Amino acid sequence: GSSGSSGHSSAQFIDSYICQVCSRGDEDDKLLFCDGCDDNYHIFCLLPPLPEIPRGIWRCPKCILAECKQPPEAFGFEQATQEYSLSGPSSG
Ligand SMILES: [Zn+2]
Ligand SMILES: [Zn+2]
Repeated sequence: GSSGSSGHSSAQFIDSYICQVCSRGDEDDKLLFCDGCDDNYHIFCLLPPLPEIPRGIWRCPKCILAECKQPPEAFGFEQATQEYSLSGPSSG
């Protein structure tokens, strides 16, 4: 029959990292993380490829090649990070 007003039961958990070029996992040991889409990319899958895991922040080509040159439909205000939980205002 019917119930009225539905749609409120969708759960999913993903705690794994799969490359976006070869679709592997055992290579996670050398998997990189993008600071925009949180993806997984190896050092021998990119182009040009990399020598090994980077130090600072590393980004993927799927994001850089997009932000680099985009059409007139992505102009506005930047995002705003969430507050910080330090637990301990002031100091004296
Ligand atoms: Zn790969
Ligand atoms: Zn990315």
